Amino acid sequence: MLYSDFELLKIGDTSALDHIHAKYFRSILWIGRQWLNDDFLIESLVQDTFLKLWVNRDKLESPEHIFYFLRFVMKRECISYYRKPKYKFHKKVNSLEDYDNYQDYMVGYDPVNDSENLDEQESTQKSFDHIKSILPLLNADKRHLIELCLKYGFQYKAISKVMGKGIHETSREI
Amino acid sequence: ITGGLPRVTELFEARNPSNPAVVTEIDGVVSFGKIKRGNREIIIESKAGEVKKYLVKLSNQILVQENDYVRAGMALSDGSITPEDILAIKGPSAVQQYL
Amino acid sequence: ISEKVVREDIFTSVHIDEYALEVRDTKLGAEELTNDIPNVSEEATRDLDEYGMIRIGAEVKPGDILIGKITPKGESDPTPEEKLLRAIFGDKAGDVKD
Amino acid sequence: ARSIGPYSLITQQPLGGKAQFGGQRFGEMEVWALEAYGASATLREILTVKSDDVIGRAKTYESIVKGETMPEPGLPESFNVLMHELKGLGLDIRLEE
Amino acid sequence: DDFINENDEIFGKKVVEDAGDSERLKPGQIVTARQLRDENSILRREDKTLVTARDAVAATATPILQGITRASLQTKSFISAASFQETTKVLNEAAVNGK
Amino acid sequence: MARIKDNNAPKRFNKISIGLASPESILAESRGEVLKPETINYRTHKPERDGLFCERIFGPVKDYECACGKYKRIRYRGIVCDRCGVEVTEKKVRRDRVGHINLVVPVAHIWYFRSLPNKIGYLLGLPSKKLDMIIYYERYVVIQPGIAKGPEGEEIHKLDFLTEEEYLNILESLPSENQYLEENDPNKFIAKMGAECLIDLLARIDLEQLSYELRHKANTETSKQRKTEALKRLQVVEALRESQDNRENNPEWMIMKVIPVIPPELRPLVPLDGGRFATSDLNDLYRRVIIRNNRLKRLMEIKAPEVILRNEKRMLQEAVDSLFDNTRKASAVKTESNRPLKSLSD
Ligand SMILES: [Zn+2]
Repeated sequence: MLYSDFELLKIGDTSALDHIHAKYFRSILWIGRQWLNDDFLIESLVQDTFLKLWVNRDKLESPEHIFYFLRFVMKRECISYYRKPKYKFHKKVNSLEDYDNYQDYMVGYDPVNDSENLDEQESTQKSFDHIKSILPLLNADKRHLIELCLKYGFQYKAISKVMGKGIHETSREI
Repeated sequence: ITGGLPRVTELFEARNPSNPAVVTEIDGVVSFGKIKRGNREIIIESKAGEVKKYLVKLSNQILVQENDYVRAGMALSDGSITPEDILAIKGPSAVQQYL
Repeated sequence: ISEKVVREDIFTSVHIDEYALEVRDTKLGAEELTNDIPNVSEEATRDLDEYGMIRIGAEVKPGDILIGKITPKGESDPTPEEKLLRAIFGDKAGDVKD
Repeated sequence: ARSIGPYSLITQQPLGGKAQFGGQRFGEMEVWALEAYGASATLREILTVKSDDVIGRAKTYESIVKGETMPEPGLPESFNVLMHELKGLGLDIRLEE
Repeated sequence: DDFINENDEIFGKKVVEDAGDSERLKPGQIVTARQLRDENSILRREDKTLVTARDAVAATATPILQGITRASLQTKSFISAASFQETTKVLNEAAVNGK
Repeated sequence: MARIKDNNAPKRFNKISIGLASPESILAESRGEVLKPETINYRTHKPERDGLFCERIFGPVKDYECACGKYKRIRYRGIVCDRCGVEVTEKKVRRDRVGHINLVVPVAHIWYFRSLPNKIGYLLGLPSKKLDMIIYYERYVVIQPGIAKGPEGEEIHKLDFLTEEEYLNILESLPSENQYLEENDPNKFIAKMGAECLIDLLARIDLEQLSYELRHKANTETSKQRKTEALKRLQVVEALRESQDNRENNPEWMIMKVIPVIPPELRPLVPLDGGRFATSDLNDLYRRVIIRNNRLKRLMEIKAPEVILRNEKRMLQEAVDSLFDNTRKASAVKTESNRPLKSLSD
């Protein structure tokens, strides 16, 4: 008995999906090309439309309904990509190939900036070493306050419970 | 003047000329055979009995005649003496000097 | 050619160049146009106005600032060591790059 | 005129253009002329230490300033870009001694 | 040069047609005359079947005129060939052949 | 001050060797696996975790600074982190560190079946059109006939092309115990489609026996064209045999299970005037490969029908082909302005 493809889909036979795919693939591709301009995303949405038809195969009632479903769903998928921030950001990015010989006159850097950054880092390190050398000259309690504040970090609450002084006293001593 | 650079390129690239003249490779009597698909067949029977067959386009002029005796290195039809024919007939030093 | 040509301004022309600077809203902060830009001598910001823009009539020698700008620099997580160093020395390295 | 300036972040080679303070191009024909003259040293400096030997160019600047001997050139960075592209094409390129 | 080197390498050698009872030689293996004689003597000392071998046949070839482009593309260095033309093809052959 | 004098002089070499790259070598040289098709977060413009620009895999962006900015300056070299796992080293390591994508399904390398001669089809013996039919998921090919017979009982031969209907019909007539047999069982019926069949066929190949068989076929053939084909296949077979002497070079490595990812500095992403960005096409091609692989993995996770899996696998093969050689494709990937993208071979 040669049942129509609607009843093949209703039965739970996977070759049914092969039939509807081979029949409406190009129509859904055209529908997607009408709403978007990225063939990659259009192909992804076509696959999603057919898979979601298979998942919702327990919701069809008419042989034509199947087709309608496909078209409907595919459209809305395109529509949703008008709202996705990821897609907008990725479509706001050009390609460097659009500029001829972009490797010659673009994407450049100057090593002077790198050397200056490393010199600034060395200056900061020297300042911190000066501070560390000054630290032992301070009172022991105030030295341990700073040492703890440099390995946990201005945590007045946890330091106050650790020390015995309150939040206010510990903040004042820091 | 500009017809020199393409010729130099053709010679340097070992490209056959647009009109490769068929050149006999052995000495013998030339005879005209049956015409096959618009190309005449030239059969050369050597002194020792070696038979060599060549195809010459009928549109191209045929320099040799029937019942004639020709030596190796003679063109049987009008055209340019191709470098690889020179290599096959006269030798490698000859083709180097010709080039 | 004779030096009279240079003397009488015979073959002298004027060529105008246009330099445009965009200051936009970046994630790290809104970049500002100011004459007070870090780590540059007071002589190089002498001809700039309040909006960090060169005055009409100035001579643009090579390397002079035309439109001074400060971009919010990249503060990473404020590690305790950086916090203490800024607390004691000061905000000498204010978060602004040329 | 350029002695040193901005380089590319991909090829590690001098940029191109007066606006970019770039360097002149020593193309294939210039290399052919250098080879014809037999200048191994000039060609080597043009290939490695003047373009994309990242350590070599800094060491050469320091050696000229300090008067010392010229550094030994190393592998150009564009060759490493080529090797990484070849590895990204699934080819096992191995340098052996 | 490679043709001459291969011909010299195979010159004076023999190809085994039947291995007999020899456990070291196999059919189709090219061995030197001294090795074949030693194996035959060893087999004779063991009263086993002798190994039969035939003289190696040198390859025959003709000089050919090649264009400059093909000669450049057929260099022994794949780095040089890949930087002139048909990079994908040269790299493919170099990878498959492990040059 | 002057630059730090790196005493690591380059290791002098006199030779360069090339060959097929094994999946094991690609994994061994790699610092991680790229798991996301993202490059930079759109909200923070910072490299994404496990993305194409990941600082865990490819290196730090700032000099001597980690991602979370807790360890800083030269004092902390070699300490990755407790939190963001980003090594504190020179940012130049972003030009040398590579990544990889573990393909859920093997994908044939375009070169070895598109740059003539057809290497895979010369080794297997199949003409290029049938090999393309295998690769683009159109026919099944039998690797071991086993005890399976034809629809009318005709003997099934190795390298037979069967459609989906034929494959299902033949699987129906098979005994129930045969389907669960081990792959080493001589009677098991194995038919595969896509790149897995090529992997199995090229693994079962024997180069010495194949070369001897081809020499025999050339020596005992009355047709000039058949002899020419035999010798043409012999060329590639002997090239592989000669490759196997210098190094290890197996035919199965022509079908790739792992896709290497080149360092991010060679595929940059630059901010331009007006607040826009400009990216290299390699980022887009890697994005397509990752998206297809992830979609295929998710589809297999939910036991999708057998047409969706076929389409996804064929699409993944096409994406890898666009990544390697875009021009060789029949329909090259193109921008909205009809400019074909630039691949690694371009
Ligand atoms: Zn961190």
